[PDB]
Amino acid sequence: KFGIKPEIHHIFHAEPKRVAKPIAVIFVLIIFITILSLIVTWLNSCAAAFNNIPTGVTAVYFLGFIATIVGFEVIFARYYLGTSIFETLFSSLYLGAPGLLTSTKFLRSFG
Amino acid sequence: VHSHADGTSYDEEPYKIKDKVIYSVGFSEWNGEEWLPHIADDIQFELRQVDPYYRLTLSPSGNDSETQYYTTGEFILPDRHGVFTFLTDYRKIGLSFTTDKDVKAIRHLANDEYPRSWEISNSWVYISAICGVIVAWIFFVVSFVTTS
Amino acid sequence: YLYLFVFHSTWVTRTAYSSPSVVLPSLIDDFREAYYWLRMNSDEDSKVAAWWDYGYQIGGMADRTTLVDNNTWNNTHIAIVGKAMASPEEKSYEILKEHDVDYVLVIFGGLIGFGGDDINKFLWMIRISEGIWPEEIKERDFYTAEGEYRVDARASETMRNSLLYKMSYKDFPQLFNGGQATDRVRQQMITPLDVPPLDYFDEVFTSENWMVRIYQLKKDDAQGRTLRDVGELTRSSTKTRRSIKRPELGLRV
Amino acid sequence: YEPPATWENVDYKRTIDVSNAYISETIEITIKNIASEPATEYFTAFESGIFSKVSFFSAYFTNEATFLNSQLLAEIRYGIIQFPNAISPQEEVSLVIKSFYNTVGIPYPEHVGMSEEQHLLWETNRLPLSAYDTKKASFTLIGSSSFEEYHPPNDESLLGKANGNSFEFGPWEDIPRFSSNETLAIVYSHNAPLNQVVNLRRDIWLSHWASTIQFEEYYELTNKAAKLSKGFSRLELMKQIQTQNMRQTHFVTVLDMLLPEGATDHYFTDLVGLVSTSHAERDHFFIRPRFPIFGGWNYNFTVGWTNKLSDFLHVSSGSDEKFVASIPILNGPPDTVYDNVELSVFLPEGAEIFDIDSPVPFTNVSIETQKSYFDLNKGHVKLTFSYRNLISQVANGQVLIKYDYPKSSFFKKPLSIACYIFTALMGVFVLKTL
Amino acid sequence: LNWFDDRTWYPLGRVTGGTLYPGLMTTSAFIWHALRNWLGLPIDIRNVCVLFAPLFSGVTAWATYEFTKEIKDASAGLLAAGFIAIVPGYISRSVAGSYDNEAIAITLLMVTFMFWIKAQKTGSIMHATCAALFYFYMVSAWGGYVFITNLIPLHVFLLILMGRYSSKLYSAYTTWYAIGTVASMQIPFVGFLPIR
Amino acid sequence: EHQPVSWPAFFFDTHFLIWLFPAGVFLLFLDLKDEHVFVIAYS
Amino acid sequence: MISDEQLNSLAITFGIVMMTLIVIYHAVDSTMSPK
Amino acid sequence: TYEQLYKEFHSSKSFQPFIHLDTQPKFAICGLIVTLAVLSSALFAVGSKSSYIKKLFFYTILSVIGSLFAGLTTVFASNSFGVYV
Ligand SMILES: *[C@@H]1O[C@H](CO)[C@@H](O[C@@H]2O[C@H](CO)[C@@H](O[C@@H]3O[C@H](CO[C@H]4O[C@H](CO)[C@@H](O)[C@H](O)[C@@H]4O)[C@@H](O)[C@H](O[C@H]4O[C@H](CO)[C@@H](O)[C@H](O)[C@@H]4O[C@H]4O[C@H](CO)[C@@H](O)[C@H](O)[C@@H]4O[C@H]4O[C@H](CO)[C@@H](O)[C@H](O)[C@@H]4O)[C@@H]3O)[C@H](O)[C@H]2NC(C)=O)[C@H](O)[C@H]1NC(C)=O
Ligand SMILES: *[C@@H]1O[C@H](CO)[C@@H](O[C@@H]2O[C@H](CO)[C@@H](O)[C@H](O)[C@H]2NC(C)=O)[C@H](O)[C@H]1NC(C)=O
Ligand SMILES: *[C@@H]1O[C@H](CO)[C@@H](O)[C@H](O)[C@H]1NC(C)=O
Ligand SMILES: *[C@@H]1O[C@H](CO)[C@@H](O)[C@H](O)[C@H]1NC(C)=O
Ligand SMILES: [Mg+2]
Repeated sequence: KFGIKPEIHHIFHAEPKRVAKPIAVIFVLIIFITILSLIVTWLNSCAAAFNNIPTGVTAVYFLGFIATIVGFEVIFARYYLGTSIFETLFSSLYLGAPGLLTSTKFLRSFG
Repeated sequence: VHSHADGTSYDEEPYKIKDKVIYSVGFSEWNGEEWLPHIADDIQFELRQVDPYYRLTLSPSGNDSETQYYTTGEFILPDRHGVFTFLTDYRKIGLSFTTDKDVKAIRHLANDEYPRSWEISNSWVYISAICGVIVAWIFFVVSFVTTS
Repeated sequence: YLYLFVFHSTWVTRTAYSSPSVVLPSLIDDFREAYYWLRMNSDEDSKVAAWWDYGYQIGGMADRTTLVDNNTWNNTHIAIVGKAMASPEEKSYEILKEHDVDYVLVIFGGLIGFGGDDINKFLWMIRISEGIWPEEIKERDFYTAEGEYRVDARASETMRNSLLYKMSYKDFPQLFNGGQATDRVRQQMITPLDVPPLDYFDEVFTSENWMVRIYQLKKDDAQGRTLRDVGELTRSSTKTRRSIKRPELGLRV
Repeated sequence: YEPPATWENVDYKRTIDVSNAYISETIEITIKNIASEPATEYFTAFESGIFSKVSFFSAYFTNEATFLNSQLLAEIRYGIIQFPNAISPQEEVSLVIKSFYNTVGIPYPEHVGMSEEQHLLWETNRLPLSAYDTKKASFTLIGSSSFEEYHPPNDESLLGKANGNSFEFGPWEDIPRFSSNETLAIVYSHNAPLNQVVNLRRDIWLSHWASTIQFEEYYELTNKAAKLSKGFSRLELMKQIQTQNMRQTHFVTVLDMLLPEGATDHYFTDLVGLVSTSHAERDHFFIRPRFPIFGGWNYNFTVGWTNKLSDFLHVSSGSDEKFVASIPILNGPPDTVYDNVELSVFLPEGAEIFDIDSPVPFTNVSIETQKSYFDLNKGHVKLTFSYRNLISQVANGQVLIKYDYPKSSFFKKPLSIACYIFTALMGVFVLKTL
Repeated sequence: LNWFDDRTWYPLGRVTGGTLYPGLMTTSAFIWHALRNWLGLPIDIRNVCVLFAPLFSGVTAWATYEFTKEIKDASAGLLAAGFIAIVPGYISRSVAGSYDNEAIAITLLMVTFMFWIKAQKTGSIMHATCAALFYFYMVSAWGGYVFITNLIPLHVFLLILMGRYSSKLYSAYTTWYAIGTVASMQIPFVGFLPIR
Repeated sequence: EHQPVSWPAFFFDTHFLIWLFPAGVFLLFLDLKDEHVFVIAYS
Repeated sequence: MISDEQLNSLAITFGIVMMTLIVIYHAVDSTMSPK
Repeated sequence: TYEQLYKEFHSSKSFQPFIHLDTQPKFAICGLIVTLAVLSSALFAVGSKSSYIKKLFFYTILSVIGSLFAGLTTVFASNSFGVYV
């Protein structure tokens, strides 16, 4: 090869192929209607409704308990959108400390 | 000199597999009194780990008073991580020999650079299930402490 | 019994397990000396080729690039180094140059009796490199005619020309004034006429007790000659004369 | 720029001693004033190359021991000398100048065996380079066994006269000013190891509770002697030391640190761990590196020790809370040369500096804070000087710091830990009662 | 976590993000950061790495105490601790200089087992989630988690065929598995092995 | 380290627990409970 | 720094103290507890 | 002025330490004993069943003392071990 050598290129591998959008949209609609059906079964059909509701200070503890339960899932959803792990840990430690106390107070008071 | 396809150097953000880089080198000839551009069409660039992976032919894209600049077209880096040498050795008999290589590490793809779970279209039915289970669980927990 | 238990579990720890693995208490430390030499006196981007059970130390103490290390996950990249350290130097210089190797360090406990040197785990190199290159290397040639594994004068002409043997016995005979060197691990006499000269490598460091020896690849010849010809020209200078002989060579391309 | 011609050198004899790994120039000049208004100045001329590396410049009268206000300025460059009393318009006064350069001759062969002797090559100016007209001038080299020239000049007058222990030059009866057209080059024998410390950083930790001052130094040492050909070979080395040939070899085998009067808790550490070949006798710390430092080899190490604090601090007279500290600036091997010095003094947690004086002009001074063991707020007060060119045994000075340390901050050190322990206890209480 | 090591296996490099168990080093880094920011003792990382094993050789004594406090009374657990503090079979791999995975890999081995007993003996869910979390920590810290993964099912199975099935085994084991498997899948080195 | 080993290396690093170990296994077999099965299988 | 024989003695004393306090605790608990 | 600072340095008295470094281990052990002989009473008080205000008072009053003693033992011990202040 004193004078010249042949050219060389790299042949890449084909990437794995996605699927068509309509099928995924149909299968998302099916799951959505299933969840709505479950909610409707809970509310009306199965006659499982809000018989007793806490009032006064027990209602404030109830609001705190719901706030904790929903706040943890908001934290997880925000962490699913590219939030740093350390920030999630700090936001969870700043919510568990009041939330644990309020939830234990509610669960002992209401029973 | 070699650098990213858009301008950023290697020291700002290192290379990763299936990137877009570009290489460029300048030659000059001495005719006895002063330097001049060196019009040669036989130059070849080799990107090689241990045996050549890319062997491209340079084309003249730059001109200076005493320097001729050759560059490769934008090319995709190989599909495997490693430690690759970028090399350009002009060696033809009857004329001076010139070599200039450099060793660069080409890393793999980090977890943060894969396509997200919603950009894909095959996995829109696996996120609806999770969101539905989470919503149903929240409503269940709410209705459990509010029922005889 | 509980008290004998304490008096036993203290004695055992004091005697057996509390032994440093980098400094032999016989207090000699020739590993840290050579690793610090590599760390101080060699450029930061140089590659060191050694057997696979020192790589981690070379990466931690010497802070240089290696080729193989302890968590063996590619078993062919280790066979490459095994084939390098068990072939004649003219083939090792070609196997070790396409990988951009600068230095090569060997262990040799023939002066203090270390036992765990590289010349007695040579057979494992031969096995590993023979599994995937049967034609290139054959374990049958390293043993002598009668079937023994000797480094003495009556050693096989394949081991006498290998890389590790020429590299770990370079000046060992001349070390003793009488000229009759006694290996301690193998307990075999060595004469200065045994070890052939090393033409492609040149020694750059060796510890006080000759334990760790670091050699360097020579840069290829400028005129294009094979370094063995340079060696034969420098060792045989005056007497090697021929009047006139038409060279036999292929027609110029 | 040329200074106003005001003085005349009626005698000019210079001697260069090349015996201790750094050029030490000593010029003795008798000077006369031109008849004019009495001026009080003098401009000594250094070449732009040499002036870049000069580490000491003094000038005193022969009759009087006391020095003068010798100072450097800020392409020939100049250094200013100024007299206490104005010189008479027509008067004759002797004077002596001493300079210490930081450049030694490069090894001439550059490749010598580990048993051969090395020769060094140095390039200077033969005719004196002054800013005034010189009448008589003589040049002399001392401190070496054998001298030789290199490309000697054809003219006989510009030729060195050999002597048993010296190499002199014939006096020139008339020399014009700004004459630097002859670059003399001379080779001489020298067997020292030619040490050079590329970077020194030494920390000094004051402490009033334990009343101990402990030093820690990090040397980066390079040998500048002629490299060895054929590469290293332990056989030759271990065969030559068994014969009586370790007289003045040019590679480093043992260093001799000279510590302060009473030192304790010596240690000698390396980047890859502890070196066990050290030996601390009285007022001397012998150090054996891992490998002998031949020409071109680098060795980076650390050495530390401890001293009583009563020898370096002094409480003031007017008040019992104003302290004066006198830290030594250098104490290392006998004859080295430092290319950078970083001197850090770590005053205690609540100190506050009032005055800082140094006997050698430094390049940069700064004040920061750095936290150490049990430093729970603002750590220690670090005061760092940066010097550039320093010699081992002739740049002997003492940095004088003057600070204060009130007892209202002396006892805050136990309280700042009591605060954490009390907070931890009051936290455990709430965590256990809730 | 995305470290690419180009100073080993020179021409090939090494992806140290998915060939490594990042549980020892993360614990050493957390201890160094705590000792350097929350106590005021800046300690060189070499000293922390060296002295990691002796420090963690007392937590395993406490874990053995708390684990033998289940099999028998507390008085019979202190003896076990006294045994495991000084015994050459465990000292051999946790000497002052050893910085291997086993240094941290036996402590967790005990702690997980403790919680499993506490979960299987009582039947609660909160004592099986702790076992799952410490089994994820052991998966991250050592490649010998396969021992637990094949020993806890053996215990449950031996209790099944012996005729001692109750409503406690169901909750304990199903919670432990359903959390521990999906938690151990999060280690890039383990990958999808727990189902393949 | 990938080999089998003789009986001395068991008394070496377990002084006298090695012959209380069968005794402990037997005394767990005497009164089986839920956790004793785990300990025996582990052993 | 502490020597090696001093450390050996310290380790043996710690082990003896531990093995004695454990037996003291066990012999107190065996009697004082309701059996 | 270097001359006047160098003049003031030599004239003044030397440095007399507060507590000599040779008798600090004694204070270290004699404070380590006390700082735990007291801090056990704190845990006994908090554990004991009594009025909350009295518990708080008899916890802090003998916790401050243990705090001071520990914060003054952890300097003597640190100096005695070889890591000054
Ligand atoms: C562990 O360590 C070990 C040792 O370090 C590693 O082992 C090394 O791995 C390398 C890569 O896998 C390997 O390199 C390849 O070796 C092949 C061996 O082929 C043998 O037979 C042929 C004849 O068939 C001989 O010519 C050859 O010399 C061997 O004896 C080579 O064939 C490979 O060559 C191809 O790649 C190189 C490098 O890119 C090119 O220069 C060469 O021209 C070939 O290129 C063709 O194929 C590539 C594939 O990507 C294409 O990209 C390229 O464009 C060319 O394509 C043409 O040909 C294909 C096929 O015909 C065709 O489809 C296409 O259209 C074109 O026509 C290459 O040299 C090393 O040999 C191997 N070393 C050892 C000692 O084993 C191991 O990988 C490590 N493990 C891990 C996990 O990393
Ligand atoms: C040891 O000391 C040498 C001497 O200073 C250091 O070498 C310098 O390294 C830097 C960066 O690698 C270079 O820019 C300098 O030019 C080097 N100096 C010389 C004189 O060569 C070295 O970095 C130090 N540390 C180690 C680990 O070797
Ligand atoms: C290229 O450069 C040379 C030298 O400066 C100049 O003579 C020539 O005109 C240039 N040609 C073009 C197309 O720019
Ligand atoms: C002097 O030191 C200070 C402190 O870091 C720095 O900011 C400054 O730039 C330095 N100046 C020079 C001239 O080195
Ligand atoms: Mg391992």
